Amino acid sequence: LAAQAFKLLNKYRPETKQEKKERLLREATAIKEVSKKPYTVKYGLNHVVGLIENKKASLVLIANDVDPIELVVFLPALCRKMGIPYAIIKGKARLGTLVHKKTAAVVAITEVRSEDKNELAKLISAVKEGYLEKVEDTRKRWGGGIMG
Amino acid sequence: ALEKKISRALGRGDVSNAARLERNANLPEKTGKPRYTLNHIIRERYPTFQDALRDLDDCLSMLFLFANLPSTTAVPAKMIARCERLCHEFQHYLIVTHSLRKSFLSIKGIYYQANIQGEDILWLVPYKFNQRIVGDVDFRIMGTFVEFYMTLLGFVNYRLYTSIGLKYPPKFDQVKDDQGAELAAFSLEGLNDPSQLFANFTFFLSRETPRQPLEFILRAFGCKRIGWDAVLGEGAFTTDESDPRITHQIIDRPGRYPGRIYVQPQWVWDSINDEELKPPELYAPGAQLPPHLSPF
Amino acid sequence: FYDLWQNEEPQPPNPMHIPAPKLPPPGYDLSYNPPPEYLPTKEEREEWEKMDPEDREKDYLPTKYDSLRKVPAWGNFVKERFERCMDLYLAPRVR
Amino acid sequence: SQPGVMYIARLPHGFYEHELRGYFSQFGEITRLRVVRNKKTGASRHRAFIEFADAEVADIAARTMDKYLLFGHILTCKIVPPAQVHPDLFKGANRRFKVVPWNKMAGRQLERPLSESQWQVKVAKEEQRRAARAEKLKEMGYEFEA
Amino acid sequence: GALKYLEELSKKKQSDVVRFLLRVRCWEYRQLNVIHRASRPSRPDKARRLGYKAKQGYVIYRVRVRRGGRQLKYQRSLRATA
Amino acid sequence: SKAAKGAQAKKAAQAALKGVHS
Amino acid sequence: FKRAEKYVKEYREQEREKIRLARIAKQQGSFHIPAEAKLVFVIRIKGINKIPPKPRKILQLLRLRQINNGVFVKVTKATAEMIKIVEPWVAYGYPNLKSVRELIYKRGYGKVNGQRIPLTDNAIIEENLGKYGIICIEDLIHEIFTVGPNFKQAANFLWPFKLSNPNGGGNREEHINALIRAMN
RNA sequence: CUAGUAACGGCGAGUGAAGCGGCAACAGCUCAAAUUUGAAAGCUGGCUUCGGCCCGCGUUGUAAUUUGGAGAGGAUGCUUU
RNA sequence: GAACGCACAUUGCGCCCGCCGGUAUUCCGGCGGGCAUGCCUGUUCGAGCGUCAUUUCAACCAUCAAGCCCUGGGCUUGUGUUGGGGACCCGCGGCUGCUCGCGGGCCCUGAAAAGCAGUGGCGGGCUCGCUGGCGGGUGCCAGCCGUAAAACCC
Repeated sequence: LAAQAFKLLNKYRPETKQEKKERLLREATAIKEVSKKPYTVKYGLNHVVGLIENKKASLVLIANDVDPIELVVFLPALCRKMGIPYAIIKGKARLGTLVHKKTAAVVAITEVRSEDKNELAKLISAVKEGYLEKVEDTRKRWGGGIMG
Repeated sequence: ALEKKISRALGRGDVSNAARLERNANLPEKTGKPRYTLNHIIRERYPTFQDALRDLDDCLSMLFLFANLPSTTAVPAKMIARCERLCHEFQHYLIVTHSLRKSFLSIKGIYYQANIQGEDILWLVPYKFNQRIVGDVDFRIMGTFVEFYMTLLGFVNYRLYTSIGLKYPPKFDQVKDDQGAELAAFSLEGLNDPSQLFANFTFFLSRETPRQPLEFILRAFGCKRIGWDAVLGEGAFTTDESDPRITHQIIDRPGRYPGRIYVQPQWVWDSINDEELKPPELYAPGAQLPPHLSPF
Repeated sequence: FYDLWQNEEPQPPNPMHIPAPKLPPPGYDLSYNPPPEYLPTKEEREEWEKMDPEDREKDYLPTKYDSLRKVPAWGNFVKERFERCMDLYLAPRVR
Repeated sequence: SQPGVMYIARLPHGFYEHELRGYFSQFGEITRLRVVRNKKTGASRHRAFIEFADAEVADIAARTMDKYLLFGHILTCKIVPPAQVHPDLFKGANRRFKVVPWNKMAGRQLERPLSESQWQVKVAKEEQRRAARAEKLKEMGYEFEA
Repeated sequence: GALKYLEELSKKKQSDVVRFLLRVRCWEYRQLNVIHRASRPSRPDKARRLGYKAKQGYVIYRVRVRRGGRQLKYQRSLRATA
Repeated sequence: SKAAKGAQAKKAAQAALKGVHS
Repeated sequence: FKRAEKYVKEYREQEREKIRLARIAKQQGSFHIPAEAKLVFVIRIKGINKIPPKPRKILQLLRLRQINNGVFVKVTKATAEMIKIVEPWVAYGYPNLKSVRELIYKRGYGKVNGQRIPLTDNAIIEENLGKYGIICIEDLIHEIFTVGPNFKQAANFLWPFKLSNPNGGGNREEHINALIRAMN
């Protein structure tokens, strides 16, 4: 499921600095001598929290190794409250590679291009059938212990 | 550090950044140029030109063998093509200036001795044949020898061509070289006893003979017109044997035109060695050949 | 391309740098059509084919050929050529 | 030691018979397997039943392959309880479901020559079905002959 | 965004999540040096409202101070000693 | 017998879930 | 350990190859190429892991099993049908004179008594063949290029060529020269 | 100046302010708590032919907008560089 | 001297990069430039039973060819479909018939799903008989065909 989600999110990666300057130079020389809204993976903790609260996010992927874990403990409950499907992924460095940064505490996808909307929908259903109900009973229970 | 960066870009999934980093690396398989800049080391090691010729002996020997050697991971194909082009440009220099003096062939191959600025250079070429590299051999130090001697022979070629006034690098077109022009691919334009041997005669070499060495010898001493078969190469005279213009035809076989004279490459070699025109009757085909000598 | 000898001045060779000696000139024994005095006997050729390589004072024997097409190419060329390369960089030079 | 029957649904096109047997044979030994297929056209109904010899390995396979996103299909791997197993459920197990051209048979039966009296049955069937159709279209009114 | 939630969490310091996290961190800090460089703030909402910026030139430094009196009380605060 | 089948099933489940590489 | 997506991918490739083989077998094997016999180099590339029986039989008849193997093949109707069968695994086209010359001079080996020797001497190739008219290596060079009756024995004599793996260097008529240029 | 006043005190020694009023001088601001999200738009270094090129910091938040006698967003029509 | 290569009460004793003079690539002497600590930014090197990723789930039919006819307009061949359900209208094959097949027209459903599987052969495979050869059974065929027999295989 992480492989499927990262296939979709690799389809919707943002642009690096080189591609952005290259594109801007292209528009500059085109003006010297028409577009739709860009669709990218949304990142940044405060930005993603604002997207979840306004019910704009469609799928939320939360890293599991945020060292100040307070920055993300309320995030599964927040996604549950506002109704956005979420999943916990292994590695903030993995989410970082996707957004061209060293790390990323959380990423979110809000809307996509037409040609893979169905795929996104299936992925959403996948996590809400493959991760959310396997977590549903153990999300409430205390963990750990040395009983035995 | 740049290898670390390109490995980082490959592991990060950035194909475009990987392309940018490998463009910046100048890795010597897509270019053929030596990987590092070796101007200052060869400047400090060789202060003048005759030491460059003295080491160019071994440098040019290495490069001729390497041009007749195949390609592996440690020795790619593009700088082998550069070896071929640079050796052929050097041969064009020799056939323009007639700097070649002595030529002795053998079961090694052929050694050639040429004088440049009063300095003798001896260099050996093997035959056009499959060479086995069996045994324990290291090819990385081979590649180091390669890029070192591309640096030396390129700078020696540029210095010598500026000394003689010929422009460098002389142009060659890819169409006729891809048809097999070999020594006829490179065009040289003058501004940006050897000559009396084969001054005005007509030469043709047949389908059996090694085309490269006898063409090198014939053009080295100013023979005006040398032709060969259509399958041996491209960019020559008429390949028909019925043409009466050709006087001497080099054959070695186990037509018979009366005006045409049938000779063997041993006759060419002894005429080059002795400078006295050893006779074609004594070196006629179909008979046991009298011995020659190594003039060194 | 820019000229390497743009500002050329003579430089005295310091005595510590010992240049590598040049290769010997080709002798009379290494022609493939040698005089009949130079031809070894067939027993000598068999004895040469018998004992081990690199145990020889001389690495070549002359062989008579009638044409250039009859002359083959010896492949250990590369290796012996390879051999002399580490000579000039791993056999030290004594003045 | 009782066998464990496993219901696998939402099959992708490709995960049919030998791929199922191999992939769940990595999970443990399979006694039997059957993919339900259509009568008229040989084609899977995206549904299969696999019988393993060991019930625990069947539970393990069904648990860890249940909501598997395979080729845009989220699988349905559920263990059929031992009390609800139908008796002749693996009737066509370990057999090929051959694709048979029924319509080509019908056409070449239409080509096939009947000899002398089956054409009399032909025209008899033609005439009283024409009579019934004539009653039906005389209910509304449309005359015919011949 | 998230800093509002972290401020509300920091206002419940005996709740289960915050008590658990405070104890685990206290154990680690006790076994470190008295004054040690912190890579990032453990309380980013608190550091951010006090003027910390994720910019070159800003440094966090964690410090432990022995608590208690100096019945002469030290009129200097433990936070000032830190 | 049964223990070997259970161990093989658990190994296959771990290979299916957590993967094979490392 | 092998996962289910590999099984379904394998099955999809095998099915697509099966319909494609049925399509070429049903349709009359006439290429859009003049009836004159030509000469094409064929180099087979990695593609589908599992080979159907008719493609593996044709590849064995064209002796292409090992890594990066190349063989010259005539162009008539039967050979056109054979190479149209095994299109997804092979890449073919018209070679050049320098291509075949350099390719046999760098990598030219011979097969006799079921064993593979390097071309070392012209006496070796003359002992190997003897009497069909070939007398040297340039002879089989222009026998490969210029058409003649001695194709089959010469092609059976030569081992096919184990070209070195490239680092990044359908049907086309001239880009194959750059391919073997980078393949060597 | 208030004022040795209020207040506190072996109510002893005594201790001891401040508001208002008159004057001198006057000046106001920056952040955190917001999603730029139709585009980290921000910054330290190194290389320089000094014009623009690389590495890095940073999304666990660097610019712009805003600071509660406020403000934002739309609309609107004037007025400012 | 905060005093900063070490000591300091000695004009003493070390490390790294260079030079000069006196028998001098080896010996001696002198000289020039550097070598303290805490901390910040960057660079580079290195550790960690801290930690993640590493067995294509992609594209690939013809983006037009070939042949006709009156050389200007078309024609023909290029066989390529997820599975179910419905309170309907038919047609044609079968059956003594109910009914069942094949093909249509009208709807509904997430790439949805909980037995109902039955039509005859040819080859190959497995199995067991007779003295490599001869015969039959098969819920085997990721092999063909449609009952008449092939193709394929070697």
